[PDB]
Amino acid sequence: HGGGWGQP
Repeated sequence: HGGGWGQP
């Protein structure tokens, strides 16, 4: 995770 985008 990390916001709601590529990270998760």
